[PDB]
Amino acid sequence: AIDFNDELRNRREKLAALRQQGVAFPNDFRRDHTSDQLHEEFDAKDNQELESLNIEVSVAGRMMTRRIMGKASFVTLQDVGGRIQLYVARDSLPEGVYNDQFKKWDLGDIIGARGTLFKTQTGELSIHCTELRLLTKALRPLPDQEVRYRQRYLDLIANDKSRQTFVVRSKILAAIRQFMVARGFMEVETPMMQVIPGGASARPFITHHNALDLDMYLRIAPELYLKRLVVGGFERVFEINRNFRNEGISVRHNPEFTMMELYMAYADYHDLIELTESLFRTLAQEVLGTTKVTYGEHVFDFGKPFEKLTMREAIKKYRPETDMADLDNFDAAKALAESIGITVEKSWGLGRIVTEIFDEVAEAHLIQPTFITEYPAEVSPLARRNDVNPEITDRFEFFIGGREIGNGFSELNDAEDQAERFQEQVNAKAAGDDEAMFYDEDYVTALEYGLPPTAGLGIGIDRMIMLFTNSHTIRDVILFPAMRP
Amino acid sequence: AIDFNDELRNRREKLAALRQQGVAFPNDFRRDHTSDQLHEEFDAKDNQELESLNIEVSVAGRMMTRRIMGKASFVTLQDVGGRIQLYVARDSLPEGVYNDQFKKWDLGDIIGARGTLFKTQTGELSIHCTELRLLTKALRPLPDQEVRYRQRYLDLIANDKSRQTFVVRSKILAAIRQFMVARGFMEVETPMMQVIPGGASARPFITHHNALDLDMYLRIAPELYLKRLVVGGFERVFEINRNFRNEGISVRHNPEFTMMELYMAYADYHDLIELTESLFRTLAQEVLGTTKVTYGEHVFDFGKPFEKLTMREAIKKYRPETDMADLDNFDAAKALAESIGITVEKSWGLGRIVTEIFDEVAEAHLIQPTFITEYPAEVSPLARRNDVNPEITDRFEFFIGGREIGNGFSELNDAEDQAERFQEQVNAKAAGDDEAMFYDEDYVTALEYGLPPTAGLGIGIDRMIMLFTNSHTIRDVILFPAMRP
Ligand SMILES: Nc1ncnc2c1ncn2[C@@H]1O[C@H](COP(=O)(O)OP(=O)(O)CP(=O)(O)O)[C@@H](O)[C@H]1O
Ligand SMILES: Nc1ncnc2c1ncn2[C@@H]1O[C@H](COP(=O)(O)OP(=O)(O)CP(=O)(O)O)[C@@H](O)[C@H]1O
Ligand SMILES: N[C@@H](CCCC[NH3+])C(=O)O
Ligand SMILES: N[C@@H](CCCC[NH3+])C(=O)O
Ligand SMILES: [Mg+2]
Ligand SMILES: [Mg+2]
Ligand SMILES: [Mg+2]
Ligand SMILES: [Mg+2]
Ligand SMILES: [Mg+2]
Ligand SMILES: [Mg+2]
Repeated sequence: AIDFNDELRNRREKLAALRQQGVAFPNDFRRDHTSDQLHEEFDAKDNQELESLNIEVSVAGRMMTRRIMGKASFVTLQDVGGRIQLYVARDSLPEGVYNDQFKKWDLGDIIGARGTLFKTQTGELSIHCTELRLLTKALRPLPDQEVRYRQRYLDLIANDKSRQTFVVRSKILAAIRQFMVARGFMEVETPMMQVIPGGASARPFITHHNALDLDMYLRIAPELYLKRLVVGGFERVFEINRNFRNEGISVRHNPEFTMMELYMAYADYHDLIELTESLFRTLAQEVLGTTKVTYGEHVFDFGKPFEKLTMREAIKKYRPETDMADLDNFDAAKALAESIGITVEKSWGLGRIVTEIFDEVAEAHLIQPTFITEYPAEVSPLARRNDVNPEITDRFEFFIGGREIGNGFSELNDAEDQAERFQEQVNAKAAGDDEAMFYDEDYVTALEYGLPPTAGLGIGIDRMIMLFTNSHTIRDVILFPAMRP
Repeated sequence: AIDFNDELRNRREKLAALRQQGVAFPNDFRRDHTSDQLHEEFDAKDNQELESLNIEVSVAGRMMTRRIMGKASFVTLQDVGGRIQLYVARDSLPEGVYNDQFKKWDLGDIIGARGTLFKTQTGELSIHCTELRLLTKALRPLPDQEVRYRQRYLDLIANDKSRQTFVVRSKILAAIRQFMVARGFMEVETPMMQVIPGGASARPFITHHNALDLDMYLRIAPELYLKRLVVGGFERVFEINRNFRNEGISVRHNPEFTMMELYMAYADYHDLIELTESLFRTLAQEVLGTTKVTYGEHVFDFGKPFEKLTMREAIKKYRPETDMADLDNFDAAKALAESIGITVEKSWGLGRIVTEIFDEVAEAHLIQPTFITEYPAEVSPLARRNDVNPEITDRFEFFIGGREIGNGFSELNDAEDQAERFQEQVNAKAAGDDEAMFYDEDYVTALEYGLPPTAGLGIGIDRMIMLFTNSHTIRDVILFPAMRP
């Protein structure tokens, strides 16, 4: 209770004492090894070996634990690579350091140590310190679950599992780039500020550029710009960056999230299906050591093909009582839709209602890797029409763990059709659809110059990271998730 | 004049004819080679060799040029890797293709070809087509300088030099990551939407999050979040992403630009100076093949140390007539400042005026790689104070080609000092400084838990790319620069 305030008072008083002595906050100590390096290299050597090698190293980190036993102590130092034990002895350090300094320090304090490696009777790798310094005084003692999000640094200091989650996220992004580049893809960068937002359907964030007295939009998707690059000649491009959607927070929704969009000319959605399967198998194998991944109560085998269902087969499979003929009739579909809780807006058509039904009915049950094809043209304004049935498109979305992970399709490279579809989106917007697309004249012009047959894929990176770190809330894979006021 | 509209009419009419025949826009052709691959591998083989090897390949791209000579033609195909010549002959292709299809195509059209490699009497690598298809009909013929920016796809189709500029940008970013990772740095991702913007001084873009009825800011810098990660334990992190500043457009300013911020604990600004020099020498050598880089009328040798000057030495060197004692006196400095065109605001102090003078006086003359040290504390609220003189900080900025490229310093890990400095920024904001920092309580708290001595660096990526692609306007290295309405 009050013992905490005594901790705050004592650390502050110790700091004041540091200031009277000299520079309380130096920046002079330099280390040459991190704990993980020392371990990877010397964990297999016995004390006899280490005695002869007589390796002196320098490390620095946070004092996590400390057991003072008179003239000698044991300290656990935590750094970027993990933890390493220090053997701090009064007679090994310069006169007075052990008693006048070391013993006056506190857990949480950042310290630097230089000394010889050896192993304790316990067999643990440790450093016999010949030099020890206080680099940074911690004014606060070492540390619902929203606290972990409101002060991620504390979450990272305290929980090894949180740290590993984020290190795996980095390993995954690096592996994705290596994977993409090995396939001749080039990473580009398009605008995050757009005069005309597009490439998806969502409520956007609006801002104002003072210099140009112009209203701008945070991008909801880089699609329209990436395909312009394909027209220009960069036939294998990809971008990995944020998208911003003015929607609410959820266990699978952050208003700003990371997405990877890729485009490859002379390919169709089938080529995206193989690329996607190959990417997951690679990430699992390369990052987790195996293709069988445990996620909650399930196990995904990324060494096996994903399941493939059409949107209608998915509705029928997860709501078997459904009279499928209902979906081929607006009045019947509207009724079906509303009967399950969907508020059918007046701008919606058959294809939109069916997609909404699929979302409500099947989405959550797609636990094992699954591709859902045959997305209606009405909800896919930028996708290539199906050769046989124009009302559906060469589009698919894939799901894992009951969540939408990606969205990919054979791109629409028919400028006249693109214009019409943009017009329909504009009519819809005028009819109430506040998420409908804006008409983009320049995009249509780019298409008029000629876009090669192309296939594009969009994968939610945050959601994909959940599946590889066994996280069940997107907030567990985003360092600083959007917090409610 | 009207011949252009005849081109538009003719392509549109040819398309209509395509639609009557079947699917005007197929997505079925697949290639197995890009021009650069064919060249890298077969440019050194003579026709006798290629005759025996009898290599059949498949390519696809834009028809750039075409010379029809009766029953045979020569075509130049442009793809992601460059150009390759095709030898299209009536008797090599299936009956009627050459005459009924090929000859009716137009430049700009996207085509696919399959055939055997060989070399022309000219010695150029070419493909003897056995199959040729029209993949995408171009409805528009092949293509101030703002047009290149308003329709970058045309700029990319037309100019090989623009394409190479962007390919080098990608090569550079990839090399930076490889460089950072080899040094144990981990790439993270912090928020682009912030409730309290900070980490720099600039007018920010403001937006509104509907769900939380909250006003948000596009980030001007990721600094405050990256250092929180250092407190948490990620001692070697970096981020490469956009920053948004609500300022005007210039030859060195885009309202949204790419920046790389890196932080390494147990290091000071000197370590950043070596890292910076090492990074440029590496990029030049690895990406351009040499450390001597030509930029306009100059040559930068990245194999040689950068120049180092204090902010005051730079002012004296580029305005020798200046009585330096003036800079140590507010009234005299204000006068000096105003006499050279600087409007001194009422919230400014000596350190701010001096920095402004440096900007006006020396900045533009720093052509060769130069580090400018001793930035005043007043304009560096997050930098470590100088041990000897508290009024200046362990901060530097480096310039090349007369432009600021980077900004780095020994981080301020003194929470009490950080709070005071934030308070001063708040007073300044209240005194008119619309670019002053916001007070961030949580950031100070993070510091209270303890930030290790650290060094952080911020490099403007767009500006750095200019120096490596001989570009003299930032708009030449950003695929889609901010265009005036
Ligand atoms: N708010 C958000 N937070 C995180 N990822 C998101 C997101 N909104 C969309 N995504 C991701 O972007 C991908 C492509 O965007 P899309 O337009 O398909 O989103 P969506 O609205 O269908 C996702 P959901 O169906 O879960 O609401 C999604 O498959 C998902 O991976
Ligand atoms: N509008 C802009 N466009 C492009 N790069 C920019 C930029 N504003 C700043 N930068 C880059 O970010 C770096 C760090 O930000 P900083 O706060 O130092 O900018 P600044 O305002 O000093 C740049 P200048 O002095 O050219 O106006 C700069 O050194 C520069 O490389
Ligand atoms: N832009 C899409 C992802 C890529 C679609 C394929 N071209 C989205 O945000 O859903
Ligand atoms: N945040 C700084 C760059 C890094 C400064 C070093 N900590 C800027 O925008 O200028
Ligand atoms: Mg959504
Ligand atoms: Mg969805
Ligand atoms: Mg979707
Ligand atoms: Mg500026
Ligand atoms: Mg400046
Ligand atoms: Mg600056």
